[PDB]
This record gives sequence, C-alpha cells and structure tokens, in this order.
Amino acid sequence: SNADDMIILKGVNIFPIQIETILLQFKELGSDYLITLETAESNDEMTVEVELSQLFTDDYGRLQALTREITRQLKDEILVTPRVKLVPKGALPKSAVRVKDLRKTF
Repeated sequence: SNADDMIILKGVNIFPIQIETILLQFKELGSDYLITLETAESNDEMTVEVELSQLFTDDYGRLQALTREITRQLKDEILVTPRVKLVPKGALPKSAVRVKDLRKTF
C-alpha cells in the first residue's frame, strides 16, 4: 500500500508502516485504518482513523482509554502526536490506500 511511502509532517519523516504495526497489536481494533494529512488554518495535522473490531462493544470510558493508549504509543513511535479517531467496523473505504494527503504539494 502507500503505507510504504515515507511521509513528511512538520519536518518529521514518518513511515506509515510504523503506525500500522502498532495498531495491529490491539485486539479491540480491526486491521483497516486511514491516515489523513491536512492543513488546518496555518499548520499540518495528522488524523489516524481506525476501525473497531466487531468484538468491541465496551462503554465510552473504555473507548476513551483505548484512544488514549493508541495515541500514546503512536506518539512514542512516530514522534508527533496524531489525532486518533476510533470508527465503527466497516466505516473506512475497503476499496490499499492507507494515507490520504489533502495538503498542497506546494
């Protein structure tokens, strides 16, 4: 997938496969994720959406804790803090584009 293609965010080189590897270890998550890069006002932001496993039906307290732990682990690896969003099973396009970069190349 384009996950193999190095990206650059606020000066920091990041290999999306790093993110994938971390996400895969969570039983609560499915294997499908989408990294979206965009320019918010002045600066660049990374969002990491990942599908929940169909087995995950726990309360919002647990969902929040899971989101926090994923965020922590990703920051430790890639050295920038992504915005992590857990989404329902099936919510991401299965039609392997793992990174959507909406920033301008300029």
